Amino acid sequence: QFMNKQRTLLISSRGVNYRHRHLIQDLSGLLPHSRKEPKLDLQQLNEIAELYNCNNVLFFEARKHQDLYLWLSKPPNGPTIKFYIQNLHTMDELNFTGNCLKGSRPVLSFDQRFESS
RNA sequence: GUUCUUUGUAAAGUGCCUUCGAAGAGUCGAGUUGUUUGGGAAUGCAGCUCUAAGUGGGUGGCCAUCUAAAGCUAA
Repeated sequence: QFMNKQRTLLISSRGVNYRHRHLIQDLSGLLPHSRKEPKLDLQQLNEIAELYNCNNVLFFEARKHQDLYLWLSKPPNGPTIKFYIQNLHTMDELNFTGNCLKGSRPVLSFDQRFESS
């Protein structure tokens, strides 16, 4: 079979938007190994990881229809990156032209600077 | 203002003490199709398939604030 196996739970908070909903569209369709769930304090998530039996968890917070915090972990052990997003450009813009076949596994470019911390 | 009628163990009020002490469901809410929103898009609504709780629930930053699903009301 395969060495690497993941599944990710997708749940955001209440007070959704088209910035939000556009994002859950993209990211939900981007993770073919992910499970997608209704939206919902801080405890129950790792337990939902027990119910749907999921090894990757993330969460989208909405404060005043502004603050989007992404909580990030792999339950129950995590650890978590609490996160905040700004200047969101989803896939849905006119100047992003793409049409992508579904479910693919990308290739990730990233900088070597990360390891510096 | 004058005058008549006041009635029956008739109401009501205030404080202290003792026993008690109910709070609105096809709703709320969930997914979705529309529709609108300057509110960022269901924000609000309508439809559909599903549909709760009682130291609860809503809304918002451990905390604060309020009590939905019934109703009247002059300037």
